[PDB]
Amino acid sequence: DPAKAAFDSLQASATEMIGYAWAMVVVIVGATIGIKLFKKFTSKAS
Amino acid sequence: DPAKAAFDSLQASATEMIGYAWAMVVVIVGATIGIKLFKKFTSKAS
Amino acid sequence: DPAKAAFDSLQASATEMIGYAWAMVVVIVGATIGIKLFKKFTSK
Amino acid sequence: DPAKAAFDSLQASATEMIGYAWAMVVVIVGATIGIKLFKKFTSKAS
Amino acid sequence: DPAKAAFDSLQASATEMIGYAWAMVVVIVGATIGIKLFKKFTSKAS
Amino acid sequence: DPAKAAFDSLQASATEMIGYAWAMVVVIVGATIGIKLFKKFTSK
Amino acid sequence: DPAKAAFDSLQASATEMIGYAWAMVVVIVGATIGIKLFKKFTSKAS
Amino acid sequence: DPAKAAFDSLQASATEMIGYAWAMVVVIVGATIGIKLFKKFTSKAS
Amino acid sequence: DPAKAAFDSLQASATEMIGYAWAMVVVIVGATIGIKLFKKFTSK
Amino acid sequence: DPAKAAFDSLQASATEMIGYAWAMVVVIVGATIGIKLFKKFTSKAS
Amino acid sequence: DPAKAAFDSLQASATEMIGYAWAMVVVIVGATIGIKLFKKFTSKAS
Amino acid sequence: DPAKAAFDSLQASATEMIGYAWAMVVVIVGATIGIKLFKKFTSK
Amino acid sequence: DPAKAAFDSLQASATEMIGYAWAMVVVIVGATIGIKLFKKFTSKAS
Amino acid sequence: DPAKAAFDSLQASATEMIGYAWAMVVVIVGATIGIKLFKKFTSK
Amino acid sequence: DPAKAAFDSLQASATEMIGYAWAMVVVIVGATIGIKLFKKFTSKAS
Repeated sequence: DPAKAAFDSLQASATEMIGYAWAMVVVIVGATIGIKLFKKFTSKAS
Repeated sequence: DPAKAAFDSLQASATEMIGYAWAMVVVIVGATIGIKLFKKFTSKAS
Repeated sequence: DPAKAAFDSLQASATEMIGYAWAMVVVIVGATIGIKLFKKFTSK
Repeated sequence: DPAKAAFDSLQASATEMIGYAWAMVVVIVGATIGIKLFKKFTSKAS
Repeated sequence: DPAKAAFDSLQASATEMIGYAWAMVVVIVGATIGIKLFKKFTSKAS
Repeated sequence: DPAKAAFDSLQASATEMIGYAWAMVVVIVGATIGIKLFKKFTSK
Repeated sequence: DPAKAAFDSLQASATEMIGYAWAMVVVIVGATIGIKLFKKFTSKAS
Repeated sequence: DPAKAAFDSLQASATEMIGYAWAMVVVIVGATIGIKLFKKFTSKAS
Repeated sequence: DPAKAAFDSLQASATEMIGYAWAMVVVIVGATIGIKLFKKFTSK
Repeated sequence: DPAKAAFDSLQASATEMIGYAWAMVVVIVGATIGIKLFKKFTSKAS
Repeated sequence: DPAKAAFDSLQASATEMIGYAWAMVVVIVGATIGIKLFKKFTSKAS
Repeated sequence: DPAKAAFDSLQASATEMIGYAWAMVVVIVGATIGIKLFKKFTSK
Repeated sequence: DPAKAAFDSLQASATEMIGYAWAMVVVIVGATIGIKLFKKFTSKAS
Repeated sequence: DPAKAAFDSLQASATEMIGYAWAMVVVIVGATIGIKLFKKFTSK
Repeated sequence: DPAKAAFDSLQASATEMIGYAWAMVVVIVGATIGIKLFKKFTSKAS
């Protein structure tokens, strides 16, 4: 079944890409939450 | 009937391919709706 | 049903995330109420 | 009428999917409203 | 006229199919505009 | 008219939802006005 | 002119649909403005 | 020239159709930009 | 120009709507200024 | 060059449309800024 | 070579057309990014 | 470069608009600071 | 390899366009940040 | 992996930008806290 | 086998082209996600 092998390869590659993607989100989401909290607390203090 | 035999083989093959395709959809849609929900909830709870 | 299986997975995942969120909100709301008390005690 | 049976099957499947979908919305909308009210009341109190 | 007969049959068949198609549209559009209105009103009243 | 039937259904559904909403807003506005009174009575 | 009659029919149908649509907007826009004003006045009062 | 005659007829027919099409555009675009402006101004004045 | 005719219609319609809006804003702004005065007269 | 004349005509028409469009923007943008300033000043006064 | 001659003519013609097309792009893109910037800055300065 | 010419035009246009905007903001900020002073002088 | 030269040309052109684009962003982003800070400080002062 | 190389470049770039941002926020927050102190010292 | 030889050449050529194409993607996607992140972070830190 030429098809089975090919479909299998594509799924493998896709899984790898999702891995790299999860990494990037954490870096950006981290930064954004960081900046927000600093600004919020500072304003409440004075 | 040389045609019955042929038509049956092609349907069998098609069914196999739809199986492989459903698998790939659940990997990709999973990822997409996992990045979306992360981005939403983090912001709403911070 | 190849769809039932998928829909069930995504609900499971969602439930897990709401749990982590209910945690984060209690840490941040704590802080905010704590800045607001101390400032009050200090300024008439 | 080959067509009638086929159209009927597709509608059946569609109805089922809408069912699964309504379930998911309730879980997410519940959470979102919950977090909002907590934050609102807390701020008004002090 | 062997052609009149044929053209009439194909129009009849077409009319039947548009009936089945209108049905499916009202099920799907219903669902979509029911999820949208839920999401809007809940947020505006909370 | 296969469209008239459909448009009528969606209006009916909308009317039902606005009813449920007018309920929820009176429960929440009640709470908010009740926190604001008690805090006032307490702090000059 | 087969075309003229057909173009005429399509415009007629379109006009009818716009009518049904204007009705729906009024019901939703009414509700939204209603909820907004109630919330605004209540907050200003106390 | 049997061709001049033919080409002239087809251009005449085309011109007629563009007339009917311009009419339909002004009915539909009208409606769309009437629902948009209603939704905008009502919200901005309330 | 089948476009000039159309563009003119849409401007006419827009002008009408701005008129209705300038009305609604004076009714709502009135109310808001009226709640703010009465509350003041009542609380130091 | 049949093409040159045709390209020229299309540009001419396009320029005219941009003219009509600039007019409409001024009417709408005027209104929006107007309503905003009235609301802002009123709130600051009392 | 009767073919060299022909291929050369068609390239010449193509070059002419890309000139007319670049012109049209600068008129339309100009307008679009002029309406966008107007709408942005006016709102941010009012 | 048929693109260089175009990009240059759009930057020129943008610069002109920022100029008109820096004007409008000084007229509006003036007004806002002027309402806030007068109200203060009037109410303890 | 006719292809290699062609792919190379396209990349060269693309790089140039990105250059022109970075310039425009700086002019607009500069302005926007400027207007924001002025408004913010003024409000905090009085 | 022609994708690994690309994903790595974009993360590197992102890290650089977050650095520049943490700078800008400390300059602006400084200013805001400095306007709020001086105004207070001046008005009861 | 005169066909083996031919099929092998065409695969070789294809592989070369996918190399050139991957290169172009990393230049363009780079630029796009560099303009986006600039616009986001500047606004959130000002």
